[PDB]
Amino acid sequence: NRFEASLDAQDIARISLFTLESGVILRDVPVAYKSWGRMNVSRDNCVIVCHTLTSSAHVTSWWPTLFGQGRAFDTSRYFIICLNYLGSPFGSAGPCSPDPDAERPYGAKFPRTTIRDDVRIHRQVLDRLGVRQIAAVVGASMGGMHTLEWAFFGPEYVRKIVPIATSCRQSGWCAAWFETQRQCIYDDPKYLDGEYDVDDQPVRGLETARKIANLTYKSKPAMDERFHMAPGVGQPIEAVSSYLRYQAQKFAASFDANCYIAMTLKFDTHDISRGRAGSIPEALAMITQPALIICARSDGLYSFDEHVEMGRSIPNSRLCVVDTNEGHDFFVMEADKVNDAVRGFLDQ
Amino acid sequence: NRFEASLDAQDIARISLFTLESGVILRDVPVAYKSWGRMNVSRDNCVIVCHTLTSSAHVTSWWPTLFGQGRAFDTSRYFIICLNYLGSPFGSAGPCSPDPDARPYGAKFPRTTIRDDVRIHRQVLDRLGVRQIAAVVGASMGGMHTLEWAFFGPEYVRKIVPIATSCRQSGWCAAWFETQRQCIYDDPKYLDGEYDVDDQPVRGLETARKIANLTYKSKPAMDERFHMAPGVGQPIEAVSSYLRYQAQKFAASFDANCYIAMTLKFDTHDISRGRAGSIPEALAMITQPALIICARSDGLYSFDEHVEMGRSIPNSRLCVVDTNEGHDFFVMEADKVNDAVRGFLDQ
Repeated sequence: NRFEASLDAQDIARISLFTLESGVILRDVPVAYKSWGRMNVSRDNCVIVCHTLTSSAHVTSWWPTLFGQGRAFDTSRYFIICLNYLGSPFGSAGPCSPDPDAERPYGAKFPRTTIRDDVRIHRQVLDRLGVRQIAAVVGASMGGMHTLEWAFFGPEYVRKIVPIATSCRQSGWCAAWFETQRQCIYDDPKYLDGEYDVDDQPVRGLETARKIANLTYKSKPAMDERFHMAPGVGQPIEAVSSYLRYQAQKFAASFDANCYIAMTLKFDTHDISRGRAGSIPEALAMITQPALIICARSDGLYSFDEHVEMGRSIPNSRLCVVDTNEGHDFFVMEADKVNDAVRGFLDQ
Repeated sequence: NRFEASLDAQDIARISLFTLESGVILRDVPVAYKSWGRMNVSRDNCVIVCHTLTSSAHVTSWWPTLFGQGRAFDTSRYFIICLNYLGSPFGSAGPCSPDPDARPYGAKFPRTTIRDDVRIHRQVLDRLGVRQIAAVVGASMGGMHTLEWAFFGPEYVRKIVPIATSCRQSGWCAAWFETQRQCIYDDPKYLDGEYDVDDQPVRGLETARKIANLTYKSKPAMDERFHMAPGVGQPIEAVSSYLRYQAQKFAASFDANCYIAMTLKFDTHDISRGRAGSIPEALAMITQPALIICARSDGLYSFDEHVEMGRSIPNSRLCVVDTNEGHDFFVMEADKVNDAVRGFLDQ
C-alpha cells in the first residue's frame, strides 16, 4: 500500500471481528491511528480529533498550529488521538488493505461503511487503549459528522463536542456535488469498474473530481482576491488554468480512486436521527454535552443556517462564527482562530 | 451545421468584412437573429434581448412566458429582437460556420469578445433601420452584453435591464468555466479541436455541463429536490440520474469548440477596460435608467456585486427576486422576472 507507506510512523490496532451495521462482518481489521501526549492516571484526558475526507490520521500536517503547549491540542494536558476512517487509503481497513478472504487488497469490493461504523470501531480501539472518559471530540467537515455521532455515547463518556463546518444529515446539495465528483471517476476509461491496477489509476477522473471539490471548498470572495483582471485603464486571470491543474494533479498522484468513492459514499449515510428520533431537531436535543459549533457565513457546502439549527436544538450549545471570507476551507485557512475558539472552550 | 439546422426559421445578416477588436478580420460573416413584432414608423420601439451561453436566438424557447400581449416582450408594442453571438453553434459566425479561407472554422475560430458581439449586432440593427432602442434586456452572459450596449449612450439605448450578471470577469467564474473547459481538453475524443463533428468529445461536454448545471443551482433548491426519508425524484438515490439526464441531452446537441469559444468570451468581459480606472467609475458612465435583477442565492454572480451596480449606476433600481433558486432563477421564476421587466418598461 503506497499511500499508507508515504506516511510518518503510526500505530495499527487489529480488530479480529467487526460487524458493520449493514450486517457485513469484517475480519482481522486494521485501524490506524496517531496519538500525541499521555493519558493521565484517571485515563480521562483524551481528546479525539476526527479527520477530513482525504486526510490521514496525522492531523499535525494540516492543523499543525493547533498543537503544542498553550494551544488547543495541548500535549501537556491531553492525550490527543486521531483514528483513520474505514475506507481510507491511510492504514485502516479500506480498498487498499489486504482482503483476508483472498490472502490481494479488497479493491472495488470493500463493503459500505457508515459514519456510525467508524465511530463504533474507533471506540473499540479506545477501549483497548484503556480510555475511560473523553474530554472532547473535535472535528471539521466530514469529521464534524463523526463528532456529532460520538456525542450520542452520552455526557458520561463524551464530555464535550466541537463540531466544525458540518451537517446533521446528508443534503441534496452535497449529495449532488459528491456524486458529480464520483461520476468523473466512473467515466474515466481507466477505472475499469474499480478493477484498475493500483499504479495505473483513473488519474483524469480523480483530478477532475478534485478540482470540483477544491472549488466547492472555496468562496467567491476568496477566489476573487486570488485571481483578478488588471485595472481598467498567480494573480492574473490567465493563471487560473494552472492553479487548477497543479493541486489536482498532486492529489490524483497520491490518492486512490476506490477509496475516494468509498469515502464520499459515507456522506450519503449520514443522519444523526435515523433509528433514534423522528426529526433532526429531536435528535439534536438528545445531545446533552456542552457543544461548540464553529462555522463561517460563506461555507458553500455546509450552510450557516444549518449550523444555527444545530445551536437552536442542542440544549447546551454555543455558536462560534469565524470572522472570515474563506469558504468551507476556513477551518484550515483560519487555523489560529479555530485554535483560540477550541482552546477557550476546552478551558471552561 | 446540424445545430443551426435543428432550429425554427430565422434570419441571417451577412457582414462582408468585420474587424474584431483583436484586429483579426472576419470575412463574409453571418449574423443570425430572430425578431418578433413590428417596428413603428419612427423605428424606436426596438427591445433587444441578449441570450445565454448555450442558447440560440430563439428566446421563446426558454423564456416563453415573457412574450405576448400584456407581457414584458409585448409584440403589440415592440419590435423584439435577439441576435446570436459570435462563437455560437446556432447561426452566427463560429466554429461551426464555413471558413471563407478554406470546411468550417473548427478550432481556428478567432477569439471574440462581448464588445465584438455588441458591435456587429449594432451593425445589423443599423441595417434593419433601428433609430432607437427602447430597452436592452439580458441575463447571465446576456447581462454582460446588456451592460455593454449601455455605453452607446442614452440617446441610442434608452434603458437597460441587466439580470444575474457581472461588470467584469471574476476569479470565481473563471475557475468554474476553466474547470469545465478542461473536461473537454482532456477528453481523448477532442483531438485539439480537430474532432469530426459527429464524433464529439461527448464525455467532456457532459461533465462540463453537469458542473455548470449545479453552479446554476442553490443549496436550498437542491435540498428541496432531493432529501433523505424522515428519521424513524425525491430520494438521494435519484441524484445520480438527474445529473446524467440533462447533461447527456446537452452533449448530444451542442458543439465542444463552441463551448470553448463561448466561455472564453467571459474572460474578456470588463466594462471598464479602455474607458475608466475602476468598475465603479465605468458604471457611473451609464446614464440610462437601469433595472438590475438578481437573487440572493445566485452562486455565480453575487448579491453584493449587483448591489455595487445599483450603487454606482446613477439612475438604477435594484430588484431582488423573492426566491430560493440559484443562478437558474431567471428561468425558474420567469413570471416574476416578467413582471419586473414589464413594470420597468412601462415607466
